[PDB]
Amino acid sequence: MKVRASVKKLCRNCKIVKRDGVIRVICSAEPKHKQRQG
Amino acid sequence: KPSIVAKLEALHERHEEVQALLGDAQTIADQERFRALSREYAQLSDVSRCFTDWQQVQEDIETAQMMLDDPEMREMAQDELREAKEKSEQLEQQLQVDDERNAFLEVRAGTGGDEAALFAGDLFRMYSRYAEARRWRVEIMSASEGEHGGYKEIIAKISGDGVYGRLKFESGGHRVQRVPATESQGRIHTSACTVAVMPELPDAELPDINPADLRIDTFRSSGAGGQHVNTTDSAIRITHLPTGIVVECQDERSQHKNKAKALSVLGARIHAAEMAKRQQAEASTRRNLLGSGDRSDRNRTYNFPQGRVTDHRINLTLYRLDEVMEGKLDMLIEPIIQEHQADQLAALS
Amino acid sequence: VTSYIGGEGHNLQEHSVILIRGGRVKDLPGVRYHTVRGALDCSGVKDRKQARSKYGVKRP
Amino acid sequence: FRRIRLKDPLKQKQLLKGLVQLSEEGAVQVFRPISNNDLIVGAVGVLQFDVVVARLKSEYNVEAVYESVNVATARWVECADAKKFEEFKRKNESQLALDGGDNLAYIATSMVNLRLAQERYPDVQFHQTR
Amino acid sequence: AKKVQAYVKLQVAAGMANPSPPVGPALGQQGVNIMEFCKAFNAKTDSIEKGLPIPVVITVYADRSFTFVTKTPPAAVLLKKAAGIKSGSGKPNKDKVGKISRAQLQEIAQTKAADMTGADIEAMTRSIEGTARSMGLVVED
RNA sequence: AGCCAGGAUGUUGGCUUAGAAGCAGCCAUCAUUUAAAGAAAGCGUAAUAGCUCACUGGUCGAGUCGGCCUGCGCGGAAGAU
Ligand SMILES: [Mg+2]
Ligand SMILES: [Mg+2]
Ligand SMILES: [Mg+2]
Ligand SMILES: [Mg+2]
Ligand SMILES: [Mg+2]
Ligand SMILES: [Zn+2]
Repeated sequence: MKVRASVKKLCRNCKIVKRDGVIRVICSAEPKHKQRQG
Repeated sequence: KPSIVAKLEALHERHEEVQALLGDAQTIADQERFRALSREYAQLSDVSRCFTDWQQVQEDIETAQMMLDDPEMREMAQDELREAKEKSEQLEQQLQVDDERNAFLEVRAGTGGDEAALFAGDLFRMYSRYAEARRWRVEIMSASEGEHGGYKEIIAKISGDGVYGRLKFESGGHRVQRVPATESQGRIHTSACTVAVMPELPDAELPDINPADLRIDTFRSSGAGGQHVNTTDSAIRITHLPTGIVVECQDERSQHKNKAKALSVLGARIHAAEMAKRQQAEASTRRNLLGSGDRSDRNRTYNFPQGRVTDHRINLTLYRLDEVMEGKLDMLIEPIIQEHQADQLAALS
Repeated sequence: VTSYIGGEGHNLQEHSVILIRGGRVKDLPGVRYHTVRGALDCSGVKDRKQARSKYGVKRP
Repeated sequence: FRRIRLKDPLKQKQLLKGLVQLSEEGAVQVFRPISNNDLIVGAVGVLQFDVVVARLKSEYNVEAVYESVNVATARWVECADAKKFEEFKRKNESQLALDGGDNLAYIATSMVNLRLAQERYPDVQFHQTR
Repeated sequence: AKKVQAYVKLQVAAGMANPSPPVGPALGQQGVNIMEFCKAFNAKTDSIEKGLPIPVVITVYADRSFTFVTKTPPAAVLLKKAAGIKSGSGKPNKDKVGKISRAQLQEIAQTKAADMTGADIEAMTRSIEGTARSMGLVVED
């Protein structure tokens, strides 16, 4: 989980989702690719 | 080839052993050992193949001679000439195979005094002629003339392609036995000279003042300054994390001037420490390479009464001193390099 | 003290116990004793067929 | 094998006697390679060596440290009938030895090295004495 | 056919059994016997040539028993004896190492046409020629 | 968009090194059977092996996928009675 001001898709399995007004990235392949915008 | 044949026999035996060692699946499980053996196999295989060819040709030469009737001159002659050609190819191919940089050559007098200077001059002339008849370049940086004859110490730089790889075996002591010029009577005298050959290496220095590895402390100076020295942080201190040096400055009333001065002093101290380290390392290396001219520690001997030049490292004597003193010492350095290479292959365990 | 190792070739090195006796080597300044060959950790001169008992070599 | 070295080199008597008085009863064997000068120490397995070291430290008061050494198996070679044995004792002079009982020994370095070095030099190499 | 079990194709010149690194440790870890190829493998070797690499299959079962089948020598080494060249490419466009005549290659394609594919013989000429321009050779008309 | 199937042929290539075989790095990057398949986009082996993707047949059954000109909102956004 990386907290940064710019979250991007890093592989082909990454998905952009918005939960409670926070844009975050989740992918099923690599757990290193999950981020939160903050 | 009296002694090098033993080295090549041992090399062939080790090649066979390492060949066998690669087919048991018990030493192949680990990877570092497998890679080491694989790297060791190549040169061993090539040199062993050539040596076995030479050995079989030699054994054929030994036989087919102890008989009569037929005129066996032609086949024996062709076989021995082809054997000599193959031997020359073998020696050259395992002698060549990096390190070909320029070099510093310095020779100084040892025992003898005024005649060791003359021998040093003669030896320098030999090396200079050798360099000149190689399309190299020799230039003199330091010279100390020796009163009567040559130089008490000469330091010159030789520049070319392949310099250090051929002049690295001349570092040591050279003994001369002859009748000196500064001799009233007709006595024979023994003297020596010391030779040092050192490779050329760069002087890469960098501004190791990267602020990412510095600790900076700012505090109050101590002294008489009134009510302004109390409520101000004018004194500075810099600590260098890698080396560990600390420099503190509170000279002037301005913090920026103190910071600049202390930073400059820290840089100067780092530079001085590094230069001292390099200087002591070079001095120790030169001391170990040079020896101590005492006509008892030596690498080669020159006898002018007999006209014989001999090399004690490989036990090789030759009676062509007049050619050697004329910069034709390629007939002296090649036998050494050969013996210096069979060890390198043999030192793989 | 300093001791002299006689004979051609020795197997001595640092951290080896030896037996020494009297006897001065003249042209060596400071040497005043001699190492007894054939003693605890020094072996006799290899291929020595004369004056064997002085260098601790067994009779072949 | 695990050659020996003790801390104080002058209190070396008790390790030189506590190892001839304890190889007299079949607990240890003391090779001594020809070229260098070591005190390599045989054993048939781990437990016998453990017994040797504990006994040698307790009974005789020898404080030592035992480095490892790369050797697979020893073999007692004894074939003096011919002359080629004399040259074998020279070509392979690097890795021979001398027991307590002065029998030679071809201290090998692997099964492959030994299996080669008795394919040539066709003399006898057995592994038992006495 | 049966999928890959324990076999991959790799073999140096058949001419010598030569239990060298390319052949020994390649199958040494699989077990079996290395010296035994001096007779089993070399039975078919002595007919063809001395010094040509013929790929083989090393199908080996769990019983430490093997069986092998060979093929034609690869086309890359084929254009080494029929081309007079032993070195290779590295700047196949900037420079060239030699010449090959257009009439020479197809007369040897039928040697590899047993396992090479194509509609007909003339089709396979481009395949052997297309690989040739990567080797640095030049077609001679 | 999901879901079935393929994803092949002499590159164990000289080039380079102990091995680099689609996948260390250097040049080239054609041809064959084809409905399609890179002389390779990714993972993985010491090198092999092994697993996906580009592209292509089948099911499905109607819309679907990206830029431009613009209004208002979101994150980036931590201090001391
Ligand atoms: Mg919540
Ligand atoms: Mg004042
Ligand atoms: Mg102030
Ligand atoms: Mg805003
Ligand atoms: Mg407040
Ligand atoms: Zn991802």
